[PDB]
Amino acid sequence: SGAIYVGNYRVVNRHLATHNDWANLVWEDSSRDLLVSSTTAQGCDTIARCDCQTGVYYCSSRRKHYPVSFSKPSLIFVEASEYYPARYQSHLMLAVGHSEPGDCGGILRCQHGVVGIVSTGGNGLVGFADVRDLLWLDE
Ligand SMILES: C[C@@H]1CCCC[C@H]1OC(=O)N1CCC[C@H](C(N)=O)C1
Ligand SMILES: [Zn+2]
Repeated sequence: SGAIYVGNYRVVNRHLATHNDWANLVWEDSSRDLLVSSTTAQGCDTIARCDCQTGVYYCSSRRKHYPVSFSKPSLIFVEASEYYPARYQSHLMLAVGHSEPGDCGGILRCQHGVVGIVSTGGNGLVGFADVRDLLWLDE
């Protein structure tokens, strides 16, 4: 679990969104595993606007942060799960690292701010849904 709070927006994994996220929907994209909902309180986070390919992410299943090198956002095949059929997920960045069920929502950050959130795992890999291209989160 986990979310990004920026301005009057809450960014979560689409497959973990709650009834309240859907009742306050701003934007969602099943192909990216993202959903953004509106909040009444001002958020705690700032978004990176950069091309970093190294950063640090939080892994809840180990209660620790790990440094990673990750690929540029791309279209990657993701196997069928109880949340989605087998499909290509877009704007996804892979890295070698630990990720198990429950780790989705962990934040990946670089020196410029939040880069994205954990969205895929298994096989000694961790995949992150990029948010750096969503410029409207800042306004
Ligand atoms: C994080 C899990 C670790 C063990 C192996 C499976 C890993 O699950 C996943 O990669 N997904 C399940 C939830 C939905 C994700 C998505 N963005 O489509 C894909
Ligand atoms: Zn950066």
